[PDB]
Amino acid sequence: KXLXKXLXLXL
Amino acid sequence: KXLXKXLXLXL
Amino acid sequence: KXLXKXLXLXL
Amino acid sequence: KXLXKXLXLXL
Amino acid sequence: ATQGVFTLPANTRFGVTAFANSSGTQTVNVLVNNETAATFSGQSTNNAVIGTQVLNSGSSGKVQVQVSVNGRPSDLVSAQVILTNELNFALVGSEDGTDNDYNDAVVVINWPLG
Amino acid sequence: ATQGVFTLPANTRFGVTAFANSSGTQTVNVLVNNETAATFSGQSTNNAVIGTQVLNSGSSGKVQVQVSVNGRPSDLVSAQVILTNELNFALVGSEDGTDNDYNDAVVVINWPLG
Amino acid sequence: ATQGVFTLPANTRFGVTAFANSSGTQTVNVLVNNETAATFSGQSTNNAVIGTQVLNSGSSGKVQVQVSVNGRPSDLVSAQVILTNELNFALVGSEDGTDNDYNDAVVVINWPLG
Amino acid sequence: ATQGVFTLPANTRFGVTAFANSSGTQTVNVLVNNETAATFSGQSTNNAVIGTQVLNSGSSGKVQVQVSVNGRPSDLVSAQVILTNELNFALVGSEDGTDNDYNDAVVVINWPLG
Ligand SMILES: *C(=O)C[C@@H]1O[C@@H](C)[C@@H](O)[C@@H](O)[C@@H]1O
Ligand SMILES: *C(=O)C[C@@H]1O[C@@H](C)[C@@H](O)[C@@H](O)[C@@H]1O
Ligand SMILES: *C(=O)C[C@@H]1O[C@@H](C)[C@@H](O)[C@@H](O)[C@@H]1O
Ligand SMILES: *C(=O)C[C@@H]1O[C@@H](C)[C@@H](O)[C@@H](O)[C@@H]1O
Ligand SMILES: [Ca+2]
Ligand SMILES: [Ca+2]
Ligand SMILES: [Ca+2]
Ligand SMILES: [Ca+2]
Ligand SMILES: [Ca+2]
Ligand SMILES: [Ca+2]
Ligand SMILES: [Ca+2]
Ligand SMILES: [Ca+2]
Repeated sequence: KXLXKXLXLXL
Repeated sequence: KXLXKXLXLXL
Repeated sequence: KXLXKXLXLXL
Repeated sequence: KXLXKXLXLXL
Repeated sequence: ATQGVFTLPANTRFGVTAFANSSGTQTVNVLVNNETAATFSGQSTNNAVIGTQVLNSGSSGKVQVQVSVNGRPSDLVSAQVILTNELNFALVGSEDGTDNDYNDAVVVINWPLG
Repeated sequence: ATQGVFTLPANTRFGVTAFANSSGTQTVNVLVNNETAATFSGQSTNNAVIGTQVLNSGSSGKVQVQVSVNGRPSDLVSAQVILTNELNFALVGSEDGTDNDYNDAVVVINWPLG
Repeated sequence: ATQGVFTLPANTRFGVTAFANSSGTQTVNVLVNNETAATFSGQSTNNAVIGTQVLNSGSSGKVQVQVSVNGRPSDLVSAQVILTNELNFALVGSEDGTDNDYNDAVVVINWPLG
Repeated sequence: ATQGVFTLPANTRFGVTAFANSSGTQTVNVLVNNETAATFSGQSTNNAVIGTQVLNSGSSGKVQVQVSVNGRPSDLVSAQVILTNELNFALVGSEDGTDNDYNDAVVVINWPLG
């Protein structure tokens, strides 16, 4: 979706 | 297709 | 282990 | 054979 | 060996798509936990998509593909392939006659979605 | 390593089908002998088929799948699988962002047809 | 469907390797153009390499893997996978009994070599 | 995309086997849960088995294959294939140079064992 959205960091 | 038709014999 | 399939022929 | 990638550095 | 049965991760959405390549009408049954979840039926000799759906693998994750032509089960071949430890394909081919091209119905299952 | 390039048997009909799973619009270019033979473009987060066609592998048999989103190439993963020495799948996944699900465009190539 | 038969490129060196996971002694025959090119034999329940050999596919490229235990043919599963359009694996599993783990003899064929 | 990383079932014995096809000495590290479980090393241009070992996937199931030549990491290609929903192969090829045959070290992981 873009910035801030479900990036894939696992935080 | 059925009988007689491209059976797969290689004849 | 053992013979495998085909044991227990018969009754 | 030889060193591989990264030969021919420079000019 | 059994073919056309795949264990997916539980409760996971997956795509199932069926292609047809035969003079016979292909009927594809997709079972999830041994119950029909989608049914496709169509005829094509040109690789037409006779059906494509999003399903959920449910509590068991068991997905089974069945293919039949005029009520008789086709012989199946299948395998699962995983790319970069993440992208999954479960693949099925089927043969309804004698020429053994195994494309008469082709079924592709893919996950994850979204 | 190079991904998304497959050597098919020459002059052979094959199916190519593209699925989309991303907020971004996927553009899929299918090259045969280094020339565009089909172009797909669509958007879906639900595994929609954005395109499916029958192509001919031509004199060279070289088929290449390219995927881009807003003009930028996606990272590809690919493999070919052959069942019963006859039924061929060439498989492509692609990633357009950061989550590495590699499903943003999924491309399935299958042969033989008919 | 037929399993354990693979078409390799002609006159190409390939590796064939067999692993054993069974109480029964495994005999693996590798046929090239219907001639016996290699016979492996061994017993292991710990995946021992019971044989590995470089062979040549000959003019036809036809390679067939047969597996037997005490003279009884095993049920085979197989597929071929190609990575980056270059690296080939032909894979065979086999079942000599009732538990359907299909690992009793596992055979891996790989090419190219060198 | 990441290559050479596979998720195995937890606490499961698996086989890992490495073949060499290169003028360069191949070093293969097999990591389980980021710990070095095995190191293979050898040189062959004839597909020699430079190592084979039974290992355990541990509580996490995370297995990573690394390949290096004289300290330099090789480029990896990989995939996982599952036959009859039971028999698993995790496959790795690697390129240490310029010819892109990706066979310089070939690694096969298989499970279940026994
Ligand atoms: C956002 O643009 C990223 C993008 O779309 C998401 C819905 C998800 O499919 C993600 O995998 C994709 O890269
Ligand atoms: C005839 O019914 C056989 C059948 O249809 C052919 C056109 C071809 O697709 C063949 O593979 C299929 O079994
Ligand atoms: C007995 O011969 C059966 C046989 O050996 C077992 C130890 C186990 O490996 C089983 O899978 C195999 O068929
Ligand atoms: C030289 O080190 C290159 C190397 O060894 C060659 C004999 C050949 O196997 C090549 O593929 C490999 O990269
Ligand atoms: Ca057919
Ligand atoms: Ca057909
Ligand atoms: Ca993505
Ligand atoms: Ca996505
Ligand atoms: Ca068994
Ligand atoms: Ca066994
Ligand atoms: Ca090389
Ligand atoms: Ca090499």
